[PDB]
Amino acid sequence: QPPSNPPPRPP
Amino acid sequence: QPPSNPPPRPP
Amino acid sequence: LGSPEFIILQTYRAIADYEKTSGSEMALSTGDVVEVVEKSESGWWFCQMKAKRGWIPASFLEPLDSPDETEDPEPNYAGEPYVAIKAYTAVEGDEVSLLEGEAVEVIHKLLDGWWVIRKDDVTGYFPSMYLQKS
Amino acid sequence: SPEFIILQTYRAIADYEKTSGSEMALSTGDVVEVVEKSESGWWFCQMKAKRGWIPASFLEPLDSPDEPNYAGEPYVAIKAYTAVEGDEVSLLEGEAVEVIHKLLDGWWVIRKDDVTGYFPSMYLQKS
Repeated sequence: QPPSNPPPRPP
Repeated sequence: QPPSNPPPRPP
Repeated sequence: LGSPEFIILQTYRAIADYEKTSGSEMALSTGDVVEVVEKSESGWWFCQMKAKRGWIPASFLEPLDSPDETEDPEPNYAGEPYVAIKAYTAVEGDEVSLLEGEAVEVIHKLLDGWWVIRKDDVTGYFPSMYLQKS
Repeated sequence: SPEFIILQTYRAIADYEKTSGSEMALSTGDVVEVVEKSESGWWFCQMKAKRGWIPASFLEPLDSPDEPNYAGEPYVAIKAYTAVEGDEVSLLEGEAVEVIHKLLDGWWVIRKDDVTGYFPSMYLQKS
């Protein structure tokens, strides 16, 4: 299971 | 095949 | 397709910094944790850094060789129905604010988890993890 | 882990700082192996193996900091070596010695006549 928050927007 | 020189002395 | 194999290796910790003097050697920093592949009576050990691992943002990566070829699926401008399962307040000017339970049209499932959606006359980015297929 | 896996390799294009324990930090240029891709936008990766030869003496067990030999084993130098440190021994090729301690860090304790000290094991051979 991945983290429970969305990834950051692209750099 | 290890390097062709001795390792350094222990720190 | 490959077959994964775990080789149980002895582990050790670096007690001082080591700088490579030849190509087949490896640099060390005090405290580094390494796995031992082979020991030599010469006093040289063939090792590998214990690798770090974990979840990372896909968007922070590019293919090794074909970095200009996009891997994203194609947009679907007709839209596919999804519903917000968690409310989200737009942070960036190009994001969409939704309330829990609001239905939207997904038009681009970007690999990075920030999908392009349509809600009536508004179009923008929204976290794929907060959406569920209808 | 899984029966089969096709491992794909990618390159980091920006620095990433972990915000939780299950994540991984990235530095631009890092080469990673992708284990699992989630539609959430998170990919589970491992840093590509970094390996090479290192000195055993620069290492210690993960836990902890850790006898006289009056009858040494006969060896002969196969290559000349000039002592660098004050506790090392200078030898020419062909010179026989008594090996006191066959230490694993590549620097053995030897004796020849009235001199004793450290000498590279890689330059000695059983006599």
